[PDB]
Amino acid sequence: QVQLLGSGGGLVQPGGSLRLSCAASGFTFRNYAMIWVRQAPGKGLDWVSTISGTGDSSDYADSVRGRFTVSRDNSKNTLYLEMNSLRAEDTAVFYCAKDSRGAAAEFFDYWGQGIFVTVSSASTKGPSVFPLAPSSKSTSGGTAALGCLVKDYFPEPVTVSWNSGALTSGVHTFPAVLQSSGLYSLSSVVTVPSSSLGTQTYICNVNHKPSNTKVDKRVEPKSCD
Amino acid sequence: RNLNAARELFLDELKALTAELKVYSVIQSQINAALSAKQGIRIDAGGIDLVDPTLYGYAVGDPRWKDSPEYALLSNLDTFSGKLSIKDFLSGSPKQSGELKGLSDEYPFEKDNNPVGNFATTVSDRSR
Amino acid sequence: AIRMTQSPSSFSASIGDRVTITCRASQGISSYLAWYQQKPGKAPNLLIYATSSLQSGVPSRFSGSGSGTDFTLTITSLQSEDFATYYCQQYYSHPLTFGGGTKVEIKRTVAAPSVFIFPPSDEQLKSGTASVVCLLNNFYPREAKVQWKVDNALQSGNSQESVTEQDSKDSTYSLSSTLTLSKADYEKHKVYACEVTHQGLSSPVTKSFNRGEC
Ligand SMILES: [Cl-]
Ligand SMILES: [Cl-]
Repeated sequence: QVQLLGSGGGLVQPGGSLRLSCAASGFTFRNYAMIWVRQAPGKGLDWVSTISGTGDSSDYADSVRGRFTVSRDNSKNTLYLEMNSLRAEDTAVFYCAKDSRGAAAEFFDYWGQGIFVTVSSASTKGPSVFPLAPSSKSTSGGTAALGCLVKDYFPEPVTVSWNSGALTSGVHTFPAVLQSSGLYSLSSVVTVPSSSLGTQTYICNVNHKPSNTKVDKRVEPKSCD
Repeated sequence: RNLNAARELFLDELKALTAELKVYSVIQSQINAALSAKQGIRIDAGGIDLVDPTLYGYAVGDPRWKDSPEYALLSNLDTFSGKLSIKDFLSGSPKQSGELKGLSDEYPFEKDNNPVGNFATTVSDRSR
Repeated sequence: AIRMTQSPSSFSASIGDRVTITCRASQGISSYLAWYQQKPGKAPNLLIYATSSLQSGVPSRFSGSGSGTDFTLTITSLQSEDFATYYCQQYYSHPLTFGGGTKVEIKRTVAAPSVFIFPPSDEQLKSGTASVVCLLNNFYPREAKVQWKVDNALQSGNSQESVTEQDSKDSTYSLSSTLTLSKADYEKHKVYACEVTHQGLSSPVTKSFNRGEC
């Protein structure tokens, strides 16, 4: 399969540096010009830089010129973006993308999943993970809702999966709300047969990379009245 | 004024296109050769120089070359340096076909998904 | 920069509708225009390149046309999974520029929410805070009114709502409302209730619990 696995993101002080990384597999990387695209929160797509197949040519958006450097390692099949002198305005999701055809940078058939960059003088905070326990107060006939509250973390994002990716059907992971505390909170919920509560195990797997938080929390029935 | 200005505009416009097409014609030649030989192509300063008057029917030193539409087009590209490589031309502005960026200096021949082939396509699309 | 002006910035359509997104370039770009789809919290996907060449694997209900300065993306028979934001992108020259994007939403019939409530975890209470979550599942339209009451006393400035993106199969939304109290407040009162008001309900639905039976 064609894959572009991104990394090197996270939280950084204003003025700080990051090195975004994108590991390519499933195609002859050295024959494809590549781009970096950024997307600020609630905004559209902005081209950041272009690099030729061999890496012997690069172009930059005027706003990052001099302070961002694009580079690539064709033996290791890695694309890089070195980012210095970061500003709040740089806070965004970054995508690497490969040209469809390769010889130049034109239009892009494969895009890596976004790398989160937050530029802020605030500290990292890992989330608490609390269970949203199934009771009859969250049973509607044959259906039970249960979940995980992922509370009091910074910055974005957390990723939530259920039973290690086994359970995707019925899952709603809500967008995070910025609490007044300045920290984020979200819930992930799922609806399941209310007859499964007895027999079947429900475990949410919460990952907050900036804080190195990796929780796996059993969510267990709790009969309320 | 209006009819004659238009007439002059179009005549100039046509000369520009005719020049650009002639350049792309020379570039397309180089590519087609590499494809025919099953070989790679060099489009950098180790490839041909496109600011050669003889490529356009002018002898070296001919003073009219400097007044040619070809020279006009070529010397006004931001990549112009006295010489001009295929890559310089293709990534140079302003011209009517826009710019190609993310171009490499070299495209090797490869049996599968021939780089030179992918280069040929994108240039082909620009020269149309 | 060649500026790409996209219009409209959003619209609602029914399934089966024909829908047209416009992209205007600040100068001629010949045919060097592409279209992308972006489903929420996903990378973009290429739909169309060269103005009207359809990308392998894309349904033919997507078509592109235009020349020079005006470009169109048409979805000839809109489907539930076409809920996305769509961007044009020119590649005539660098810098490569993208349209502002058009957010496509989907009108459907009214669907009422199922309403679930969750008391705060023992574990959380130990830490001095108490969050009460009210979940509204699979409803349409988005507009809903969730009101918290404590010992039958209306709350205010006390809670926050979050809403999912529209489902890809049934085009409904879900919503969380989270009431946050100190352990001190929480333990004063007994009856915690969320009252949901929605077009698909005839009278409001109230889910509630008694603190000390948890
Ligand atoms: Cl390949
Ligand atoms: Cl419907």
